Amino acid sequence: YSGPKLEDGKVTISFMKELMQWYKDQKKLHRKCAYQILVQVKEVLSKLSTLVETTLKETEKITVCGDTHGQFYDLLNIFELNGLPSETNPYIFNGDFVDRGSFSVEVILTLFGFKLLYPDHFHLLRGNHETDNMNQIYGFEGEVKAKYTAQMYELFSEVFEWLPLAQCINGKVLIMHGGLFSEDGVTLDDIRKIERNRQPPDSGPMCDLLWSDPQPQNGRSISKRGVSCQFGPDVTKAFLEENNLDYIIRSHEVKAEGYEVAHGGRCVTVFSAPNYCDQMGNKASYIHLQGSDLRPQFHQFTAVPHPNV
Ligand SMILES: O=C(O)[C@@H]1[C@H](C(=O)O)[C@H]2CC[C@@H]1O2
Ligand SMILES: [Mn+2]
Ligand SMILES: [Mn+2]
Repeated sequence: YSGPKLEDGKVTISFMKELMQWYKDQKKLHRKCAYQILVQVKEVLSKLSTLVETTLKETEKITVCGDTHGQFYDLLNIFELNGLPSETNPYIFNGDFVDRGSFSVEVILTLFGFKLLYPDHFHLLRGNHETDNMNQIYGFEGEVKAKYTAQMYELFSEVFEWLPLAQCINGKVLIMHGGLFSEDGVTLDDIRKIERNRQPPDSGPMCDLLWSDPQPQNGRSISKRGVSCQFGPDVTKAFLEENNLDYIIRSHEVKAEGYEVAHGGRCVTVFSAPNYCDQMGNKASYIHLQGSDLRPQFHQFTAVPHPNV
């Protein structure tokens, strides 16, 4: 085994560069190294609030990416286009790192490696795919068992339970994978108090955060997904006004251009898996925000070649 090795048990920037090249060339990280990343990132995540609150000073920026779906070569493309994560190049990946794509293991351990490397500047939010149910059906359980073992998969499942559910920047922008709620009156404080270290329930705020979608017309509809709801611009406007918020950013839906701005500016979708499942032909995008100007700046990109699996 001449693969990447942690230095004194810990992730370093040179380990992360070696790991990305290793994965680029389709090689597997040793199980003992994958195990150390998982137990260590579980500990880092378990100390976070369910709502991560982040302050961006006037001169600080952050990049927000949407779903990635084990599209590891597209993830490398993001880092090449936009730079490696660092203290001065922070990132938020807004759920759905795994399932669907064929390199879910490579995506998730690269993201976990950077969460360990820059814990205050690299943020992972839970999506509907970071759950047992989904993973058993849509490929991630299957991939982890093939490359490692069922026991490794059980450990991934436990780390995923500690992923925070939402992030608020400057008390003004709220980010979550799915969207807003099936009921009026939910506050930031209610989100903060969600006991999240579980599989989501079938209904309620934790479910909505991971599963809801915006709709154009006023009101709420029963979701065509079978879980949670669709919420109209009246919902978003009420929620933003009660919580003193400017807009929300969410992901969870494929968009031809890689993004959409709904609800008159108030509900942004960002989606980061270009040519999703090698079939959709969509562009992806990521968002820039800065402390002095939280209006979203969209950066479009397209799919890059990946090994034929
Ligand atoms: O997030 C979702 O549920 C949707 C799909 C999924 O994750 O199952 C995928 C395609 C568009 C969105 O991302
Ligand atoms: Mn989703
Ligand atoms: Mn998704």
